[PDB]
Amino acid sequence: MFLYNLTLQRATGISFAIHGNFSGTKQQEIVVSRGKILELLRPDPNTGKVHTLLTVEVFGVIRSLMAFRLTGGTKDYIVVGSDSGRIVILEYQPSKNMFEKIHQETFGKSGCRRIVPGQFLAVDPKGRAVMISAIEKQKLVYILNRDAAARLTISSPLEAHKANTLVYHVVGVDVGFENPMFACLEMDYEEADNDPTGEAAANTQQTLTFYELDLGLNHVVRKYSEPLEEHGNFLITVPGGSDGPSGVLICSENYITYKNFGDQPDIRCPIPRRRNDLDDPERGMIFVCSATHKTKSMFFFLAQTEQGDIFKITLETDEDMVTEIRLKYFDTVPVAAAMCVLKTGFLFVASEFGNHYLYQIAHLGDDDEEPEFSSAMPLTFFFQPRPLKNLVLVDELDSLSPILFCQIADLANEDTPQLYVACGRGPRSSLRVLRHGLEVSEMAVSELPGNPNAVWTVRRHIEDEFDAYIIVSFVNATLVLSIGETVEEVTDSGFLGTTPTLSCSLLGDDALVQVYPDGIRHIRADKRVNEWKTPGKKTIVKCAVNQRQVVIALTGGELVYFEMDPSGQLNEYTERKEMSADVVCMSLANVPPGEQRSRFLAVGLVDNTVRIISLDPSDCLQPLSMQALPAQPESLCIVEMFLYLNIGLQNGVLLRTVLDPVTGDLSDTRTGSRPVKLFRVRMQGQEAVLAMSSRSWLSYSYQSRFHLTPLSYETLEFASGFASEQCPEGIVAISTNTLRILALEKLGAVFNQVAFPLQYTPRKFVIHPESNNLIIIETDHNAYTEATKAQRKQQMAEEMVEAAGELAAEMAAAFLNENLPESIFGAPKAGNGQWASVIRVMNPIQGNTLDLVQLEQNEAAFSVAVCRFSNTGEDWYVLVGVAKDLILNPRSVAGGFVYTYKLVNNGEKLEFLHKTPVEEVPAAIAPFQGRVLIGVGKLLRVYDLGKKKLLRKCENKHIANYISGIQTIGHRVIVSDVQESFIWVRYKRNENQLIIFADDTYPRWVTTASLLDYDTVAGADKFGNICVVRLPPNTNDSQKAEVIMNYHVGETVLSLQKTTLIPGGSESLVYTTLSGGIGILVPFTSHEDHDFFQHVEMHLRSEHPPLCGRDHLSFRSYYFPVKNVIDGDLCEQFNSMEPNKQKNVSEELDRTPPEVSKKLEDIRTRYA
Amino acid sequence: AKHHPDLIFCRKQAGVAIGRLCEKCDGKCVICDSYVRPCTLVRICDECNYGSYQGRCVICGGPGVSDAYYCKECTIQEKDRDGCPKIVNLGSSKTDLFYERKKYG
Amino acid sequence: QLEHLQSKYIGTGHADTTKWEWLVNQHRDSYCSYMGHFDLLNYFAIAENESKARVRFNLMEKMLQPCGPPA
Amino acid sequence: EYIGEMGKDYIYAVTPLLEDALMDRDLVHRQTASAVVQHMSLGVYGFGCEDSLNHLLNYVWPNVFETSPHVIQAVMGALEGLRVAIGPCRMLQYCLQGLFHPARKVRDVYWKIYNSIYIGSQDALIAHYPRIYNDDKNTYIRYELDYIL
RNA sequence: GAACAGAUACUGACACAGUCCCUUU
RNA sequence: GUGUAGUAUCUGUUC
Ligand SMILES: [Zn+2]
Ligand SMILES: [Zn+2]
Ligand SMILES: [Zn+2]
Repeated sequence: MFLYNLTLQRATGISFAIHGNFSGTKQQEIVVSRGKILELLRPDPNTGKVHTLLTVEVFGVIRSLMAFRLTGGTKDYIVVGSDSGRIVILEYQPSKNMFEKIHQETFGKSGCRRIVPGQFLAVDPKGRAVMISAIEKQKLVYILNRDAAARLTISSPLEAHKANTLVYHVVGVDVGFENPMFACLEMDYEEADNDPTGEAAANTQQTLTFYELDLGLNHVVRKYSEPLEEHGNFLITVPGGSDGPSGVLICSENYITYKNFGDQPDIRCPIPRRRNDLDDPERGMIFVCSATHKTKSMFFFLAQTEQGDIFKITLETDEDMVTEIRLKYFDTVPVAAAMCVLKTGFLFVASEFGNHYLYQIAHLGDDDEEPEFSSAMPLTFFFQPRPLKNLVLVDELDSLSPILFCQIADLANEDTPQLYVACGRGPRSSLRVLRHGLEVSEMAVSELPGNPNAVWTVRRHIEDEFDAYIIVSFVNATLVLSIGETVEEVTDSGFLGTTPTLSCSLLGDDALVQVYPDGIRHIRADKRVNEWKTPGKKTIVKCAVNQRQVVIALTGGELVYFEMDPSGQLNEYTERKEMSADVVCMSLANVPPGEQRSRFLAVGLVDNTVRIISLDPSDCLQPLSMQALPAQPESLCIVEMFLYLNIGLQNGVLLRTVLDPVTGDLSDTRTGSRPVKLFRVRMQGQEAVLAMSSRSWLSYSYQSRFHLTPLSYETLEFASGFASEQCPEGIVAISTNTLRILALEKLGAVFNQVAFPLQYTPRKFVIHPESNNLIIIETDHNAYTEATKAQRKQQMAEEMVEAAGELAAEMAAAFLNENLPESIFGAPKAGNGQWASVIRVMNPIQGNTLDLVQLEQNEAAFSVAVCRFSNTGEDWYVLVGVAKDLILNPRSVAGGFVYTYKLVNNGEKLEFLHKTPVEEVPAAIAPFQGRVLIGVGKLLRVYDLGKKKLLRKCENKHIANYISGIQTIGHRVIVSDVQESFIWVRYKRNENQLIIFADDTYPRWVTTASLLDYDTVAGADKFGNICVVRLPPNTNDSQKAEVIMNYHVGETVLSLQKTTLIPGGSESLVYTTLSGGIGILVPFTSHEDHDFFQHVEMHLRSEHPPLCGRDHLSFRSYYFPVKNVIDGDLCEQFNSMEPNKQKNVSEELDRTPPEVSKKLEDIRTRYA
Repeated sequence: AKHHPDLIFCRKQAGVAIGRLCEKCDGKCVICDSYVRPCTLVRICDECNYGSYQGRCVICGGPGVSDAYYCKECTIQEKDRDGCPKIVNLGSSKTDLFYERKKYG
Repeated sequence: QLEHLQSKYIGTGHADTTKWEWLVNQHRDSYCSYMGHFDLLNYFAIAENESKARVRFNLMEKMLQPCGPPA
Repeated sequence: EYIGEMGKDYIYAVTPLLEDALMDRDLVHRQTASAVVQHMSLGVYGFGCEDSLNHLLNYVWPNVFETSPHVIQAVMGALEGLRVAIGPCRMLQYCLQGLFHPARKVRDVYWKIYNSIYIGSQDALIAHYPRIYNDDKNTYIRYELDYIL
């Protein structure tokens, strides 16, 4: 009854992004903070493909992240303020590739508390002090003075606690080498609670005060007090001193204000508005983010609005005063929460939801044709948006973070359960499909009938970036080509290819070696023929080619050793080896960079025995050690990254062995019933191996990481590589009677995705048994129906015509001539209680719509479920819940309706049948035994199909809150409450009554639920808690339930399902979260493994503390204590630990680190 | 500490100084007065460490020869996340004992 | 006499604490917890078709006088 | 106290002794039993032994109406030790009933217990807070947690 | 059960010889 | 053996 925690995918949601030179060099790098994962990534100007560098889990909630550098240094130090009661300063070591703790100071309790600092982090631009502030009543200031040891030190915190105050935003102000100054949106509320007349919120504005930091007397006191007239949200830093005047900006509703201390009066400027917005005119406009490109020539401030429009604010100021603020229109981008401009024109935009793009500035936009705006123009501003011209898209990042629903099923003709995920929000919503493998790129297809056997590439020079010869050989046909971007058949080859080819390598610079079953052939550019025929009728089996050594193998084990001298002529040793079996595979070690010859050697035999032979002439071709294998080996090879060896056999096993004459570890997984042959491939300019099976497997080594992932294609026999300029990475594979070219643009390590756009945000979808179609419904808040949009546009055009603009108004037709696309320009919509509803049918094989259903303005679709009725025939009916005038923030609804369809033509047509009135909106649809259950508010109705409308038979009123989900099993039914955990309901048959016999004690905000067995319910929580409730086996049919499991993932979970991922696996509990991460729960098999893992976790909890100083046990036991759950992330962190600590823990556990790693990886191999 | 209800801690923001313990207060927890599993270190506010107060026992104010630690129970209860544990009260028992010694020699 | 721990904290109740102050403190703490968490705010962002900034602004100028006017 | 995390197996044998001790016979026995419960709960923290610890609370709770400082301190320490091991929901439910009692001393002791549980682990309390219906004037309902997707 | 006055027990791993941590016109 | 707090249990007189 003990489970194990495992992770499959990593969170992709981006919340913070800070740019700087974290490595100390002149190449900019980006630090991105996930919900609980810290990741470091950098771009590459030459290619543009962004590659992740570091990814470490912090085991906590990060609320802020800033970077700073000392006055004189060249390294950027990362300061992270998390939910804990301590502040941690981080550093990056390129050699160690790990974050190193530097300083740690505690200032209060842990967790997200109102008065505990950690929300707002203020850093002086020069890097002389750091200020951390809380939401209420608490502020702290630190002085980061440096010592003579070229390091940094931290002093005692200062006191700046103001009584009963609220803080909106804190940012530093440049002063220019005098005492640092901090600005914040101070606000008071003492008089609010002292007014019983209900006149507190009104005429109560906020202020902006400056906090001084006197280094002499070492105290902080209030200095200024500047009340405002509007309600700002956040401030903007402005460079001061030499470049520009020191000051801050005041972003507000439809206004931006520049403020400074001294003789600088306040200046306001209206915010420009788009031409004929499709929103509510009374709706306000605010800013979301900004940027600062502090170029030595001049500095400009970027901005972004709610609609997603980028401006360009230029400060036209005098030496001491300011004249006016000039604005400009730049481009339009999807809504983002944090963006940062980089050097060399690189621009990074981190979208709130969906994919993240990296734009490159091609045009600087210096005094564009479109007119600008300024505060010197009296009286609103209008501008016409244009398509993207200044910026061009070069690279994009795939991130299916907003997961709302998950389903696992097999729809195609294959035998692998496909993964369907509905994600996206608004016009960017899409239904992605996740499948294990790698992306396949198709460039050209050539159909050449035959039976190819092998193909090799030989280059005329040792360091050529392009191929020279392609040995297209068949069983009884030979062909050689050459690439010149117009690949044809070469004429001056003269290789004399009649028998099938068995060897094509490069022993020198332009040397070709060919092997045929009647001798040995040597091909050279000059007229040098070192060809010797095999005596008798014996046929050579194979040869061991390498960079400088060639070893041939013959029947009977009479191997002949050949070594190439610098002169060129081959030589033979005076000794021979004899064995009592045959030879099928040979292994030759790679030549060392300096040494001409190696020492390690491996020989495979039919007798399932492999031996190691020393290559020294003293004991050449002699048996050194003995090693046995289960099956007959097929081929052997050695790869680097510090080298690793893999053993191939006749069956689907790939053992992992280190370079050692003695036998190593036995690590094999599923790889059907096909032999495995090793072959070197190209992977991001590294050394890797390739394996063949029923499905091709590709193995790479990224930072010493091994993952045997397959390829998303059909069965393949042989493959090769291809390197060029336009295609730096590519794979050439030969298929049945045809040749294919493959490339891997994206990494595509796991869970490749495909984009199928939708209209609105998906809610739920089901799968038909025989039709095999997805019935997807959508619902959005503050949305406009297409008919309503057309009517409003017609009304606007009529008003424009009636405006009588000299009668001679051509703008009315121009506006209606072209409509802005919703997917590129956003969806401009506004309202308070406007909804939408779309019902669509999609084919899993091809993403094309089938039927379109639209409803009225105040119609909202919530639940959909196909059902059948016993009283009718084989007609499939679809019921969709519909609301009427539903408003979110206040609870007030009028009624709802229930739709009924017919599913004409087995899922490719639908038709409306009838409706029925319900007092409250239905919650969910649960069909069982030809009966459908309807949940109307707190009631529970029983509905059966009628003639003209639904008819009510039985009702129950015992649920004390709103019902937000119903799950039915073959015998009983379970109802999911909104505040209570669960309510067990039994439906009597003889008397037709609904009764309750089981309920929980601890209220839980349950969102989704599932059933694992006949008496086990795997409930979830809105906050993120996961619990399993099982009824006691001695209950009748009060009887309170019990909890047997508790866990806290820290992310909201909205989907639960217990299925099997890989074929031939075991039942696992896979779950997905709104953040984007996907994890599984694995039950243990033996008690020995359980206690070993428990001891490992207990040792690692106190031996390997988290980076941000968060109590891992307390973090996991956030709301409820953890029960019978083992965290797998801490165990998996074993690999990246220091060698000394690994040795210490291995000695403590009386185990070897290889054994610990193998034991840890056994679970992952078994359950993935 | 707990045995004397007349003693009140400083209860102020901690700084960078390290508390110290004397010979007879070697392996005693500062708050709960335990003898098992010292885990973390004790931090004291700046004003409690100045001039003649440098290197003094937190309980009795004797010469500092040992460091001050926290037990695992205090860490689990999160009672170490508070002000400095320095005792500002002079102690009625010590003064009474000193006066009794003075009267009887 | 040992009660200074409960006197140097914000939101601590006492003998004559009525319902209104307790409820308004509870609402303030709930709003602060909403602001602190990331996925708990992402849930609200997905639920209603606004952005993070608008939700944060609504929460910021909803902390002043919640649960209605005092009495 | 000395055993630490290995005391989870030896809880069954001490339950009858604790059952005998918690009875209102003498103050010293009650104080010693409360200390035993606190030490055991602190020791077994993090192992999910709530099933055995829940029964002891039913008899620990009625030991709060006393005027002796020693037993009051012992009971408060026992409750604080049990809070980290059982979860604040049980103590919140126990305190909610007597929080607004018409009397005075019971209100004071319940408010003291509520303050003690509120000071520590305050974050893990919003989910366990109950729902209170509002009047026509003020609003006491948090509709943001009623959102449905 | 409010008090002006006496006697007997129990609890807090409570403390017990510190000589010096001293100080201006 | 001595001192520093708290608590409990038995008595002179009086409501
Ligand atoms: Zn102090
Ligand atoms: Zn001491
Ligand atoms: Zn302690």
